[PDB]
Amino acid sequence: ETILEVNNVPTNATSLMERLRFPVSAQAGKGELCAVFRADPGRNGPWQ
Amino acid sequence: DIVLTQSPAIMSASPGEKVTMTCSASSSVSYIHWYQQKSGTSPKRWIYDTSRLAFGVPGRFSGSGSGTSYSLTISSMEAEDAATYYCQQWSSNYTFGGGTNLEIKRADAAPTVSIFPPSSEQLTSGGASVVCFLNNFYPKDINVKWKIDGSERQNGVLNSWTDQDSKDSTYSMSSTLTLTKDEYERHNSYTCEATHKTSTSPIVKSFNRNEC
Amino acid sequence: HSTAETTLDSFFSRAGLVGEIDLPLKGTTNPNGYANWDIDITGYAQMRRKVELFTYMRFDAEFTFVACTPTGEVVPQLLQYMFVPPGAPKPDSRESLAWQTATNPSVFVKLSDPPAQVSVPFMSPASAYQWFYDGYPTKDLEYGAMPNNMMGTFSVRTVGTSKSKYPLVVRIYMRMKHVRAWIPRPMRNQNYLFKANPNYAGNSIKPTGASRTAITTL
Amino acid sequence: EVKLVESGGGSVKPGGSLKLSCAASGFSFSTYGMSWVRQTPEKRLEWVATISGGGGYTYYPDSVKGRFTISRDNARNILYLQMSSLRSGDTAMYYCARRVYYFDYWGQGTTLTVSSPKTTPPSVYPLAPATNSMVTLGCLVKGYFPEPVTVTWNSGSLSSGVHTFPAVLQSDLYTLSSSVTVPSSTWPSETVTCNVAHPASSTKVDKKIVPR
Repeated sequence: ETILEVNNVPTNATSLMERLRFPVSAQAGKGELCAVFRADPGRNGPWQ
Repeated sequence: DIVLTQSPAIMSASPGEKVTMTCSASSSVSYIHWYQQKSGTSPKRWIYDTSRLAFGVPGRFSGSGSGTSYSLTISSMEAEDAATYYCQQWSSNYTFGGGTNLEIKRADAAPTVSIFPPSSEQLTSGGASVVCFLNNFYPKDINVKWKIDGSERQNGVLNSWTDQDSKDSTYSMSSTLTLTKDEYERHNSYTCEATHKTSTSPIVKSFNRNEC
Repeated sequence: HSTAETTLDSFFSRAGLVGEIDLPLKGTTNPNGYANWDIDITGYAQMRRKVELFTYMRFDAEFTFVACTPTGEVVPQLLQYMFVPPGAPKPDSRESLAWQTATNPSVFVKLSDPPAQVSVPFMSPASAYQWFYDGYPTKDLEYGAMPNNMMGTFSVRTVGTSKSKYPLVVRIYMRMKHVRAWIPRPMRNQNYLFKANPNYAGNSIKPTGASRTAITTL
Repeated sequence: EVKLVESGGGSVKPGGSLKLSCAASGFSFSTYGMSWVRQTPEKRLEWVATISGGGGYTYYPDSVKGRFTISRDNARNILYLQMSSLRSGDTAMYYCARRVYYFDYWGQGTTLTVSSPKTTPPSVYPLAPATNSMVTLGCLVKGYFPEPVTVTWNSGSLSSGVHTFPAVLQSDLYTLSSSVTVPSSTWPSETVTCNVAHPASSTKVDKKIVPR
């Protein structure tokens, strides 16, 4: 098990640790899409 | 307190040739992004993370740079690209660049000059404005002088420039000399002469006050 | 259904290029018609990161020598390849007596003769080559220096008392065999700066992989 | 489509307060951070505030931290920007942007003019000439505030040969010019008329260009 950087969006050097975790909050209403990604181990994105 | 300087401010391509705009930073920067802004419309997205292109952008646009000097390159240039391009930094205080006016180059055009005596409506109000229209010329740089009864004047001269025409790609200009009624009827001959890189001698339009 | 390809040996086989000697006639480069190459397995770019996946390793190397003139031509010239084990003195000149020290294996071959090829054992006095050493040898410049990882030097030169008549180029390939590895570790995600330490660029710290706009867009 | 459409603004006297809002459409609003950016008269771009995806954190620049406050209500997909103790340096055109960092889409902006003068209807003066086959007429519309004004020629029929020259500020009133080109077959055989509409005051004036 390795940490999957699903939240692979911030690039700002000091926010790189943020890629490791995405969040959930009260502000999000029922039904809202929290997050999404593909099952592509070898291709770019999260799996890298 | 991180400033971005863009060079040059104004540019003109043939078109069909390349275009290299530069964004230089005062301190080392991680990545740079680029926007586009045509007239009347807001900024559009163009390049991000220095070298990645937004969905729409043609493949003829490019992006590179490292450290403190980054650049947006276009090869080749086409009449549809003419806009202002801003860079932006995301490290500390989110700063924008000054932009680069990209413009279409064309064959030189001498202006079509038009002079207008003041209106017999403004004069009944204690004012007199003499107006000169230089229409459809290229390139944009121009000098125009007003010569009242053989002198020259610079006080109260208002000069306005159009953006480049979407058809023939020329610019137009208006020059207004705002005087008083008494100062107007103080002289006889008003004259605007427009000097340009097209003709050798000025283009002179004249009228004498004592005729209408 | 088979997983033979995902084994260590499978992963590290293949003879890669790890060295290239230039022996020009007129030149700034190796002016004495000879050269000394301390064995560096990082010579194959791709290598460093692959091995640095493990903390300890062990293996044998098969060396194959490819020599020709710059245009890849073959000529009637004889060559001496000398292997100086670690602890043995490398030749300082084209006439150093090291070239004749029996305890330095040497192999001779004509450019015409097919590639030279020999196997070299697990040298290290330690139980395993270790890519990482968190200490110093009994702020310092000796940090991360596990010397007992030296494989030795390869000294090459044209045979004969006089300079060779031709400009020569030797290429050294190395196949790793009989590999064993221990303690796996995080795959280098930052660019390498030095051959010695793991130091990286503290400004240019890039995210392991491709980024995207939102965590809701694909 | 992703749509950012903002509302509010106009003329405000210095010291007054105002609130701007921007309405979202066609994307899940809560999952994004949202910022405002302002553009000084078509040149300089300046970041003014961001808000986190939910309540979370707000971030401001050092020109505004203290007077502006950015907010969102994630039930109607709408940003808010209240600006208190507004100064003369706050006059500009404010865009709401979505932050994916990089700004993907920009709204079309609202315009803010912080200023102490009155609202003034413009004066329109005809520009006829006191000799060839093309006629260039004009209409000088002087001394109004604020911007903008609109110059239409015979109700749009002449749009193909019209140059509109940007308004120039002096006397803390704006002054622009507008020219139109017409074949000598049409004038003065047929009425030419420029139409000046100034919505700020709801003033609309018509000038028939009569031959001098």
